[PDB]
Amino acid sequence: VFNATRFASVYAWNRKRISNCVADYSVLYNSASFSTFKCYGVSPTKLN
Amino acid sequence: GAISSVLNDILSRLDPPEAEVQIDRLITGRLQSLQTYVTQQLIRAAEIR
Amino acid sequence: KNKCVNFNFNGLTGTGVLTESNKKFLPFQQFGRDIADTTDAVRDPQTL
Amino acid sequence: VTDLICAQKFNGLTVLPPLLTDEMIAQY
Repeated sequence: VFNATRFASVYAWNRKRISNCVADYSVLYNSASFSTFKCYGVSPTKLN
Repeated sequence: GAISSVLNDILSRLDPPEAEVQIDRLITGRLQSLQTYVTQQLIRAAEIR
Repeated sequence: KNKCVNFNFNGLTGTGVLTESNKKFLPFQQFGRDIADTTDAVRDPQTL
Repeated sequence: VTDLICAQKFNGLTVLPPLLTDEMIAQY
């Protein structure tokens, strides 16, 4: 979803399902790997 | 006008400065509901008296 | 159960006395409501 | 002339009993 080899185009964009699995979004803010991260519908600290 | 009527959901969802805004909307409306109730009971108390 | 506790089911947290319910909810229903439209009953997600 | 009462008290709506009960009213 994030580290895939090639993403789709913005003109023809694809959708992927995430369900019935554990997701720890704390890495997206603590790890200095991705450029920018900002949540709007929920606080970034209460994702888990 | 708040995002939700449950106060526990606001604090556990919104940021600290954003949660105070959503909770303040409830305090404004819920208070006016009491001000309307106490006004009717006070007048109704005078009518029954 | 049978004690005033701070519960948290599906992220919905609150204060109340948990106890086994005599209500028969359909297979899809999760939460119930009282006259005041506030949470009256709950469904434990792990062990239904 | 005519739980519900418990749901109101849980919401902070306290229904206090009258001081002069119906039995006290009947004897007056």
